[PDB]
Amino acid sequence: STIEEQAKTFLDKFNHEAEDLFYQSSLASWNYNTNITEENVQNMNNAGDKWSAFLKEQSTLAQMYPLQEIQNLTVKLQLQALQQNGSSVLSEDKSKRLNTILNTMSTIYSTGKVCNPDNPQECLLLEPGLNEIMANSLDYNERLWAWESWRSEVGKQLRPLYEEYVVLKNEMARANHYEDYGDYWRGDYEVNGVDGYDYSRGQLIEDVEHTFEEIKPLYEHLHAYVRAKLMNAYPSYISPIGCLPAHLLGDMWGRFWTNLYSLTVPFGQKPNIDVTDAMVDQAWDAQRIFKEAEKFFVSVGLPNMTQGFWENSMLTDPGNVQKAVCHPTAWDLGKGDFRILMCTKVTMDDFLTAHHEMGHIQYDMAYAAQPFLLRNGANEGFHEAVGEIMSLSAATPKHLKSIGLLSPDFQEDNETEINFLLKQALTIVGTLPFTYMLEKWRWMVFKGEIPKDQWMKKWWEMKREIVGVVEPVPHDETYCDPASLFHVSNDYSFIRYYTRTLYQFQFQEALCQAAKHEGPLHKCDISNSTEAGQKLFNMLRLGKSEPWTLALENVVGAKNMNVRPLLNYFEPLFTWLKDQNKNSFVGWSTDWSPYAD
Amino acid sequence: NLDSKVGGNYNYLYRLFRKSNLKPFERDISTEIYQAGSTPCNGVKGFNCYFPLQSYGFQPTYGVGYQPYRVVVLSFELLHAPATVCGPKKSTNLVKN
Repeated sequence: STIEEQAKTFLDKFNHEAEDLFYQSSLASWNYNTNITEENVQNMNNAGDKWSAFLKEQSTLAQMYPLQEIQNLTVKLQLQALQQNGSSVLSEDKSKRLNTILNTMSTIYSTGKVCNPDNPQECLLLEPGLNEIMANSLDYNERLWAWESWRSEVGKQLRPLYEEYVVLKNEMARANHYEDYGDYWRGDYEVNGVDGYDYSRGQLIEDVEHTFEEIKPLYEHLHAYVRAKLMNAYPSYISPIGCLPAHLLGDMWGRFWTNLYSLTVPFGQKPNIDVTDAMVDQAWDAQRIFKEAEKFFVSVGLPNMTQGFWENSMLTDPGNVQKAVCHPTAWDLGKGDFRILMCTKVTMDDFLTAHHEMGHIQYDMAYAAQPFLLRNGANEGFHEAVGEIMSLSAATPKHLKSIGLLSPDFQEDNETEINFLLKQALTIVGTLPFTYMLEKWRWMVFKGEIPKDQWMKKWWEMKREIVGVVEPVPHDETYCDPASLFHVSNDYSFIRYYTRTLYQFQFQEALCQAAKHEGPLHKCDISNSTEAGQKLFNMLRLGKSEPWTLALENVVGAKNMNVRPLLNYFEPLFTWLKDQNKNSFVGWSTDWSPYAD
Repeated sequence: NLDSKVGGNYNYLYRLFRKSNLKPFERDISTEIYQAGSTPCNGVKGFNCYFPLQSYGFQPTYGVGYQPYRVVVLSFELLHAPATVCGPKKSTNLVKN
C-alpha cells in the first residue's frame, strides 16, 4: 500500500527490461566497431533507438513516484536517474534541433582538414594526419600553419553552432531546477540523504580552486624547466619570465607534454627502461600479453577473467577487408559479457595499456552483482582511475624484473628514477592546470558571467595565469578554442580528467601502506600482496549505490580530495627541479606577449 | 551449447511477481496480471499493473556465470505404499560341488 512497495515493484521489473535492451544495444555497437558493414550500421541505430526511447517511456512512470515518501537510500538513488526526463523537458523544436547540432559539430570535427600551404593539392585530416605531424615537428612555421589555420575553418565555423549549443543546454537545466548547465555536470558528485556526508554541487567550484593552489609551486618549477630547454632555440620569442607559445606544446591543444620528453631528458648518457626490445627476443604475441596481465590481478586477490573474455577478445585488425577501431576501449555489454577492442602490437606502451584496458573489466566484476541501475562508477573520475593505478605498479622496475622483462642487473639509482618521474609528470602535472582552465571557463560561460564578445578575451587572459601559455597570433571573438576540442564538441565530461589525478594517487598511497611497503612511493609494487586487494575490493563492489564520499573514506580515510599524495609521489622530482631552476626565474608573468614588445 | 541460440530464445519464461510466496511443491501457471497497488488492472497493462512473466535472454555470448543450467530435481518421498524402485543389484559367478 505504501509508495515504497510500489516504487520497489517498478524498480524490480525495470532492472530486467533495461538490462535486456542495453545488452542488444551494446552488442549492435560492438559488431559495428569490429566490422564495418551496411547491416551493422543499421542495427546500431535500430538497437540504439529502442534503448533510448525505452528510458523516455519509463520516465513517465518514474516521475509518478515521489521520493518524499521513500525512506530507503538505495531506492531513491535508482529513481534519481529515472526521474530526469532528459531532452523531453525541452520543446519539440529545441529537442529536434539539439541532436542536429551535436551531429553537425561531430561531423565537422571528423571531416575537418587543413590543406598544406606549400602543397595545396595535398590536404590532410586532423586525426590521425595532423595530430601525428604535430607530435614530432620541431619547426616553428610548420607547427603554426597547422595550429592557426585549423580554427580558421573550424573554430570560426563552429561559433554559431556553439552559441546554439549553449542556449539549448541551458533550457534543459532550468526545467530540471538546476542553476545552469555548468551545474548539471556537477550533479554527478551530488550526495544527499546521509547525515554529515552530504556534498553540495557548488562545493566542487571551491574544491578544484583550493587544490589547484597547492599545485602551483609544483607546476611552476616544471614549467620553468621545460622553458629553459626550449629557450636556446628561440630566445627572442621565448622570454625567461614570459610564457611558452601555444603551438609548441607538442600537440594541437596542449593536453599532454609527453611529446616533449625527448628534448627534456636530464641525462642522455644513461640508458632508459624499455620493454619493447625485451619482448622481441622473448617472442610474445597478443595472446600472452593479456595472459601475463591476468596473473597480476590474481596476485592481489582479485578474480581471474572468464573463458568468454579471452576467447572473444579482438587482438588485431585483419587488414582493410574487415576494419576495426584501434583506439583502446573497454566495452561492457552486460550479463557477464566483457570484451575489449584494441589493435595490439609489440610496444612498451601496449604493455601498460593492457593493464589499463583490463582494469576496467576487472573493475566491472566487483559491482556486477548490483542491479542494472546500480551498475556504474561512483562518479565519472573513478572509471579511468582504477585502470591507471594498475599500470603505475606495472611501470615500476620491481614488477618488470619479476616476470623477466628487465634484466636483474639493471642499475637503479636517482639518475634513472628522475628520468622516469619526468615522463609521468609531463602527462600528469601538465594535465591539471589545462583541465582546470578549460572546465572553469565552461562553467563561467554557461553561467552568463562572460558576454559572447569576451569569450576569447577571457580565454587567453586566464590562460597565461593558469598554464602560462600565450598566443603567437592574437584572435578575435570569431574563433572558439573549445569548439574544436574532442570532448566539448562531442558532449563528454571534461571534469573527469582533473579529479582522476587526485583519486589515483590517494589509492596508490593507501594500498602501499596496507602491504607495508617502505621507501619512496614510486618504488612500490602491489604485486604478490593480497592484503591491499582485499581493502580495495570492498569499495569496487559498491559502485554508485553508496555515496562516493563514504566509499572513499573506507580506503584512504579521507572524505574529500587531498593534494598530499600528489606532492609525496612527485617529491623526489620536486627536489631536483628546485635545484636546477635556481639559475632561472621560478614562475611566469601574464603581461608578456610575443607580438607586444 | 543447446538452449541458447543466436538472436535470443523467448520460449522459456519465469514468474517475476506474485502477491505472496509459494508453498513447497506447488505449481502456479496462472497468467493473471499482478497488481502492485490498489489501482484496478483488469488484464490491461498500466500504472501499478505489470505482466508477471519475463523472458530469459539466451545467446552463447553471455558470461559463463549467467549461462542457463538445466536442473533435474529428484523428489525422494517414502510413503506407506509397497516399495518398488530399488538400487541396482549385482550377480556373481555360480560354483557347484
